[PDB]
Amino acid sequence: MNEFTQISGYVNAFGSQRGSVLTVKVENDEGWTLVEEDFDRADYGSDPEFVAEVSSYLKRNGGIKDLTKVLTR
Repeated sequence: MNEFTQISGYVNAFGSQRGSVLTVKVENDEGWTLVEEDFDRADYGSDPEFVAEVSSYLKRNGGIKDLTKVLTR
């Protein structure tokens, strides 16, 4: 059911979907998932909210946009 899929436009972030709720993780160049979050759409009031908040969260948590930066805040 759950299947991590690499997110287009991030260093190595994967969004594994699991029945409405999405697992949005961020991996470094080291292949290590630096942080990982799960977001169920029942938390939000809209899908756009969700997709915005979701990819923006992993972004703010470790997801570097297409550029791949080994930084780690």
